[PDB]
Amino acid sequence: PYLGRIEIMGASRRIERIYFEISETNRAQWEMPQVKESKRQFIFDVVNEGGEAEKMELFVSFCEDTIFEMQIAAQISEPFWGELEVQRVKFLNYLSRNFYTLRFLALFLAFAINFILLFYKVSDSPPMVYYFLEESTGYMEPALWCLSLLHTLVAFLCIIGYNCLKVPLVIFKREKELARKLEFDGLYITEQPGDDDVKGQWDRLVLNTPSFPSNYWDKFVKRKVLDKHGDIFGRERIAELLGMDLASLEIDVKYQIWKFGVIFTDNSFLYLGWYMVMSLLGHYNNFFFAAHLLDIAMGVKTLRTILSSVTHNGKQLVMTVGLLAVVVYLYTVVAFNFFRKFYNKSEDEDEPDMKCDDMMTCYLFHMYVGVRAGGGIGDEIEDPAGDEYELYRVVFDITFFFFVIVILLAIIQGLIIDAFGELRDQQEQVKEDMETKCFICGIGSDYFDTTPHGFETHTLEEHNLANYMFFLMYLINKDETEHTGQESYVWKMYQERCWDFFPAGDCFRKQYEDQLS
Amino acid sequence: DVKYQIWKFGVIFTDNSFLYLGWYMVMSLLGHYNNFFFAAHLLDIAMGVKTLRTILSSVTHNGKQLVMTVGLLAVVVYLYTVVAFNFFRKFYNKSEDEDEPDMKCDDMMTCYLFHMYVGVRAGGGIGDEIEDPAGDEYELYRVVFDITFFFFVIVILLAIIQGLIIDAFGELRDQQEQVKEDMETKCFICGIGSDYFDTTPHGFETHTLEEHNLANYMFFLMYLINKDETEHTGQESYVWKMYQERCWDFFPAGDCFRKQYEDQLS
Ligand SMILES: Nc1ncnc2c1ncn2[C@@H]1O[C@@H]2COP(=O)(O)O[C@H]2[C@H]1O
Ligand SMILES: Nc1ncnc2c1ncn2[C@@H]1O[C@@H]2COP(=O)(O)O[C@H]2[C@H]1O
Ligand SMILES: [Zn+2]
Ligand SMILES: [Zn+2]
Repeated sequence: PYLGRIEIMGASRRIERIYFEISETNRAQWEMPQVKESKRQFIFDVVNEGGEAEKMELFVSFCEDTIFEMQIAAQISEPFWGELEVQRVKFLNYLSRNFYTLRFLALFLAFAINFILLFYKVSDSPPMVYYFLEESTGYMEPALWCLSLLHTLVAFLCIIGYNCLKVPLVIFKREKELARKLEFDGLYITEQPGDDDVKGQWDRLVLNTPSFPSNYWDKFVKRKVLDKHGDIFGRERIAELLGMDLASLEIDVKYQIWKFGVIFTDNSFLYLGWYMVMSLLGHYNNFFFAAHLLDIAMGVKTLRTILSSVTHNGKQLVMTVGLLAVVVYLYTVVAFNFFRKFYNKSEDEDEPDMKCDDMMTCYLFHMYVGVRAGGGIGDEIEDPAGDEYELYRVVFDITFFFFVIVILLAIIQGLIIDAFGELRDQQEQVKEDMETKCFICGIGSDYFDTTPHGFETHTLEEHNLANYMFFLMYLINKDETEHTGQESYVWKMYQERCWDFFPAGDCFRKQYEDQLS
Repeated sequence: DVKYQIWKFGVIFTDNSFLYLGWYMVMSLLGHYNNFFFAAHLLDIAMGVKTLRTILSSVTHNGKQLVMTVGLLAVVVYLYTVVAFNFFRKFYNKSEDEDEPDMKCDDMMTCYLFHMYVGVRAGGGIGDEIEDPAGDEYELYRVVFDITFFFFVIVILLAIIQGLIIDAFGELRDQQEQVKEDMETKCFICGIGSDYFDTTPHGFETHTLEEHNLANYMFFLMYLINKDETEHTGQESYVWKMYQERCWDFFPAGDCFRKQYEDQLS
């Protein structure tokens, strides 16, 4: 129940077993549904695009992110400057806790506003054209104003809740990759990334700051960088680069600018800002609130899955639209040269409306009308019967209908259907890989199924990835001195980021087969 | 036992098949009021015919996604309606007579109804059903409007529905094939693969017809149930008590007679 159990390859080059105590708060936070969702997404992503060389690195990074998320959740968990500060922290924690409820409230308010907008009417006469609500009850007119104000307020609170809930994870991440690239790869000491890496060029503003890591746990990254690289690349120059006084060892507007520049490049933060912008524009023109109905795609998981079929082959869809444009252009260049007389779109005999006397006009006519026509341009241009170019015209029309109407639209249909099939196959492959192999050691279930429920026992008690995450958290919370021998071994080996204590291809059973038998 | 009878009747009235038969009876009674109520019984072909059930399983497998994509269609058409009601109101005159206009987009509700009803059923979208935009200042905006409507609504979303149905067909076929393959390649009781039993000729067939027959296990359970407690032999009484405690460890998991006595059978 409270007892954790992990297996590592120890200093003796043998698989061992480590027992430790798991906190109930940590267990509850791990079983929390959003953490479970993050774990499922991580598993799916690594199984799709991951290799054994980087699998453990990605796993440890995911564990670190999860631990920081647990810290944030515990921080925001609910239990004249002083009263102002306590009220402010209470309010900010409330918004962080209720971010998702506020998002759903914004969606509901958008639906309510647009349902009210279904009652607008335009008239020349006042209630120049005026827009007004025509409904019997008379409550929709003030309800719309109240709901628009409430929706703007909810969007603002959603931005604040995001800033207080999900920005810290982004900052912690970016700080941790910057620290790792600086102290392992020497990205700025030796590599000096060019102007192409906009992230690397922007990250220069934080290296010399008083607190380069503020969300990242490793607060000794500057010391580590100094020790590792200064002795070879100039101790004084390294200290100048990192903005640390060497003499201070014996005895933040710039960082705020860096953090804000990082936040303003966040996709989710930018989406929430656009949501706020259209909420503000709704008070200028209420119909701008219709742009918030696009939030259903962002919100609903089923809608996201359905639209993933469209976006999976989005590049091929754009390419086939361009191919359609080119093919229709070729039909237009043939028409403008040989079939100009058939493009009269005027019933009146007095004034012609030739739609193919101009190349631009003929191309526009073709793209607009012949692609939306069921049988192609032959429905929309003059009948070719009783003419010298009749067979040429029927070949033209039939090839247009085949290549454009049938073949290219079939290509689009098949792209969408193949996207459906490919996504389904990806999900099935991830599920099969998880069912038939162990995440940590990669040993198949055929070996563990020698005993009844052997694979279940192995993946629930011996090599539980949740157990490994719990062990990492336990090491982090534990003090350095209190470490046992195995704990200190794995702690130092993790601080060096060597993922060889994770048992690769070996397990306790595969080691002591004879002695367990 | 009136209370038990009430409980049983409340259980029966929540049975799906019993409720379906009750509805069948209700429409049969309503047929004598209006004979055309007997047409509601033609829906019974879906309930009855296995082929029809299999065919409609393709529609119902992705039913949630079909409902969601219909809702997405409604939202997208609403967005096209909010654009039309603001910028293209003059093109929605559906009256041939010049004297009396029939503007279909002077009301937001009317324009949304027009869009959903007509532009989704039109082959090329709303551009077939509204006024031609040629010779107008908003001509390029109107052609972009019409072409995006035809692409996103007529092509993309109907393609999504088509693909949902086709993928349901494929997924159901794959499920049937996977079940058949699992039964062919593994034993139901012990889970040992056919590759091990195929050491001897027809070894897997012998194992699944004589050694670990699930029908045989069911027959043994029935035989124990019919047999009296006293008449049980030692093994019969052991398995009987262990079943009464509902411990399913007497079912051989991962082991068989051959895998046990390989040397002594050889
Ligand atoms: N190291 C692992 N830890 C947990 N689950 C694993 C591991 N390796 C494979 N799995 C499988 O992944 C499944 C995810 O959760 P389940 O409870 O379905 O059971 C799990 C196992 O079948
Ligand atoms: N324990 C089992 N009992 C019966 N059939 C099994 C068992 N395990 C696997 N099978 C397979 O399932 C098939 C169902 O009926 P068949 O006569 O086709 O042959 C059977 C075997 O191939
Ligand atoms: Zn394992
Ligand atoms: Zn068997």
